[PDB]
Amino acid sequence: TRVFKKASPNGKLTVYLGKRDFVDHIDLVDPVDGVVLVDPEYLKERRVYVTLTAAFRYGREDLDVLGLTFRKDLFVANVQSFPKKPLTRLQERLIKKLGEHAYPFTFEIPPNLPSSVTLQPGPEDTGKAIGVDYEVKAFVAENLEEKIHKRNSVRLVIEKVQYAPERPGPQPTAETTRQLHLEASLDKEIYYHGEPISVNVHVTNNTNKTVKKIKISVRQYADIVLFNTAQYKVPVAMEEADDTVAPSSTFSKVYTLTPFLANNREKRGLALDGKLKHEDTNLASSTLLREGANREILGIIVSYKVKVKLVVDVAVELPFTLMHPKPKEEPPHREVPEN
Amino acid sequence: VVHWVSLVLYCLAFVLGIPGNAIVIWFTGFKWKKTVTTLWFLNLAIADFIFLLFLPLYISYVAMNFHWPFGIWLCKANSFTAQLNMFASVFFLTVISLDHYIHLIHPVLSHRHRTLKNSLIVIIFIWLLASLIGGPALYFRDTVEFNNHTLCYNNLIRHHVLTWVKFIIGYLFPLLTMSICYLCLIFKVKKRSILISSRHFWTILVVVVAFVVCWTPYHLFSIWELTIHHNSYSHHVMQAGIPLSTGLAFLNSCLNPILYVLISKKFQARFRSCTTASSSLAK
Amino acid sequence: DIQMTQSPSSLSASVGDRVTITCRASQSVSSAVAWYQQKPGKAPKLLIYSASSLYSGVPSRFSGSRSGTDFTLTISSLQPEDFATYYCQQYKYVPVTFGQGTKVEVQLVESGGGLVQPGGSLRLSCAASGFNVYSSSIHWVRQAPGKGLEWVASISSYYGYTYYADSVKGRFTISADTSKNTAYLQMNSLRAEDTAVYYCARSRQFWYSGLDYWGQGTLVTV
Amino acid sequence: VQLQESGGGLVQAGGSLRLSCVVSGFFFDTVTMAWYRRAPGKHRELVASATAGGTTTYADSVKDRFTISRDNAKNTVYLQMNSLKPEDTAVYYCNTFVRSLSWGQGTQVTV
Amino acid sequence: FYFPGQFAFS
Repeated sequence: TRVFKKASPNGKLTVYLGKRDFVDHIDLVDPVDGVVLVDPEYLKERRVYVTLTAAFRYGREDLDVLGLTFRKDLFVANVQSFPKKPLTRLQERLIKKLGEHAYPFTFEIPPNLPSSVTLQPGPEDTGKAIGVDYEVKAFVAENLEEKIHKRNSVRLVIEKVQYAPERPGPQPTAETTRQLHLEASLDKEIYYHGEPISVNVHVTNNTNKTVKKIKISVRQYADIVLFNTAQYKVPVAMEEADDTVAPSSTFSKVYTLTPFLANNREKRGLALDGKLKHEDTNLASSTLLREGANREILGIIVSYKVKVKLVVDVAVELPFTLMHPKPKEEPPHREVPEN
Repeated sequence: VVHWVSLVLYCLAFVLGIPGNAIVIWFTGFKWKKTVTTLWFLNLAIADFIFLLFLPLYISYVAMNFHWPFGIWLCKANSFTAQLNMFASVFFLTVISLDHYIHLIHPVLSHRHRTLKNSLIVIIFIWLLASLIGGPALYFRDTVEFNNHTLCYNNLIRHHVLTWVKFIIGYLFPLLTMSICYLCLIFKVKKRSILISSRHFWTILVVVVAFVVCWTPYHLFSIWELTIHHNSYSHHVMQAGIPLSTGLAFLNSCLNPILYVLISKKFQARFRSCTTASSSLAK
Repeated sequence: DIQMTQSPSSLSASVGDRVTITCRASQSVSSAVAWYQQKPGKAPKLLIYSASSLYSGVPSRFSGSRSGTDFTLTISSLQPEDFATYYCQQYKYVPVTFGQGTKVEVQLVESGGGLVQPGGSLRLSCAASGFNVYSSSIHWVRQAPGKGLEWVASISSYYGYTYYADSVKGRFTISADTSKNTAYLQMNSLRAEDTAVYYCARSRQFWYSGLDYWGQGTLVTV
Repeated sequence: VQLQESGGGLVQAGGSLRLSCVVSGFFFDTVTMAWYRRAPGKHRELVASATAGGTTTYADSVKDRFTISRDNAKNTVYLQMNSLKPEDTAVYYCNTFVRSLSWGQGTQVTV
Repeated sequence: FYFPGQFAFS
């Protein structure tokens, strides 16, 4: 009930999709079902094609200075619907309701593709965002290469996301002895968006030097890899405390932090969740991948770590995941009480 | 011998440059938002403006007897203006090349020139440096009525060092950085892990070849004139011709507009000049 | 804006009857409709949070459906603990609107109230426990005596956004303190028709699904 | 986006209504503008196709019972009916065959 | 040898 349809500006070639969301499982993703509808005319001398592109828009001001389109494609698929596997339950309902001129199309995304993650349009940076943008492009063509116009096509956009696993992960911990014995831990590995993060800072100094200030920092690693690997640091929450521990003594505290977008609207390099239009979403969900490192895994990979530092500077880093739970009904993918 | 060809090249460059320079300045300064690359393009367009302002005067200067019939006219001002324009254009070309070499591996922050204040201070520094190099005109230039015609002519090691420094600024700065950045990115030389599109490849090659064929002949002719000077003579070597180098210079200054900005996004916008819903489904 | 209507204003039935409560929206909103049941003198309780999805906890006999803009709620059998007032509410746009009410025949504690007279000022505290301020959204909804629910103001701490109704813009301010985990509503220029019972409602910030938890009541008389 | 539907009324049996649909906006040009009907409590279903050229495809219960005409000059489409059964009671909507326009409030036809 | 001078826009 309540399928999503997008109609091209001319009165023909609309596209029906069951849901504008496709969870990315570790092994196999959900196939991109849907039915492209076309009027009886306008096709007798052509055929319909559906093309899915995993774009990598990464250019500011969306201007091609020297032919730099920035339109790097990570995966492209083609299907002919008006010349396979049996149709799922949803596709049969669309065929029955729409009529006999309801040509189905089905996609099968391979594993270890990056999820839909964008970067925050901070100062300047006018135009579109910087990140992976999946899209479904339905058009009529008979050569696979003839230039098609945006008017005679549907540029429906989809988003591929990943949700937190049911089984909680192992509790993270780290230590560092070099100058001072340090021990840190988190409450639980699985963290939902907006939930507080509690850390343990139980420490036992031994050196004559005494700590002056303590800082707990959370940063969001944007491991963007298109031509070379990157390990960008962008802080997302900070906690500076004046607490001090005397030499040959111990200090334990339960300082808590909470990452949110209210105070990070000006920072650059921050990665947000997948966006379909100019609305604002939350921080980018942590992306998890299977073993073997997936070779290079070209795309944007978001990982979260929390660190504790001493100012006198031994520091430790504790990874964790920041992911949404499995939704009950459906994500509307927009500010529900908008405007 | 080739004076007719040079005049034809002058006319073609002017005709293809005035509208091309006009369209880019208005489009960038009115429609598109101010970005560092857009400011580079607009500054290059302004350099083309003032560069071609004296081009109609250059028509009369390249007219009969390849001389300056406008008398004195304080032509120090417009000669310095033209040389300042050419220096500013080549400096904007090389800074665009450097910014493009920074453009690859885009997500990095690099030297943090994305701020508008840094772009404006760099532009004004470039203008001041080009005015410093383009400053000295009355120091050497004079005018005489020789062979029953007056000319704007320049006036022994001072001329040698002046031409040497002008050539080294016009070659080491633009051309060496173009070969370091453009050439050692397109031919897999130097770190070539960055893939390049076919359109990107072709347009970089066109930029490089146009720059070469338009500016290398002029610098080479200047160096040859400096070398053959102070020895032999001038009327035997017959250097009364060769305005083709300056014609190619004007061709480059009018071709860079259409090549740089009049592509991709601009092409579709100039040619030109639904909401997603839901539907029923029975259970 | 959107003006929300319910055709039956008073319904009378007996135990063991299938009744239909209909609701029509002025504009074509999506499935974003919530249904609330208010016992007399008690805070309303959410029943259906998407016009088709049953809230966790309510009996399975309650059901809802949509057709164009004809959101309806049906009860298979009226148990004796069902005679109350039902409100039809949409949350697709910032001025959320409630129905006129159909008569059938984690804790939040506020603090405040008392006679203030016109021109005064009160600060209503909403001591919220059990949920994080950043992971939830706080709304303030008042109920004039004998009338339907009305929306006043809301805050979303995660996004740093505040929304106010057109009738309380400027005069009313909303704030929330994270460390104390409370929501404060300070009112200025209290006029004649602000006499109402004020409820501090909390909804889930990420993917709003109706006002999950309500307050108790700190009625203010001017 | 105008979607002006008119020509509704109450008829005992076997009476034409002559519905009309007028749309303001993009011209019809070369698109197939169709007609849909929705019985009370049921879903929409196709009635007639009315392509740019003259080819009309009806339904199982509509074939040899209904007629359709299009007027391009006024950007409007009409339906002509005969021998209307009591089952015909439904709300008639007009929309492109591809279902690209917004579903406006149609007219009520009761038999 | 009367080249002293120039005939360009330099």
